[PDB]
Amino acid sequence: FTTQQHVEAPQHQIATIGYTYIGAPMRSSDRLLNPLGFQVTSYRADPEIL
Amino acid sequence: IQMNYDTTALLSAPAVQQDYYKLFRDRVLGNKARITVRVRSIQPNGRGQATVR
Repeated sequence: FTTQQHVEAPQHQIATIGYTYIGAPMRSSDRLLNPLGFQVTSYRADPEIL
Repeated sequence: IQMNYDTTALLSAPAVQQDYYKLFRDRVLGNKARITVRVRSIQPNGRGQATVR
């Protein structure tokens, strides 16, 4: 993916995502955002060297 | 290459040093062709482990 600040030159980055799913949540405020239960268990993102 | 060769060995476990030594490139590239290498990005991922692009 890429990212930019508003304009500064855009940067390139790569994320590594460890993940699972915890099933449907049991609150209206959660199910209307993440019904599938997606969950990141590990996350890192480093600059891409072009 | 003599410095890069010795440096690589200096920064390698004997198992790794042997893998490296075996690559000798001295006849294929010799003094007819050369290899240029540049690293774009390195990101560590754990306990003695990293990814180099």
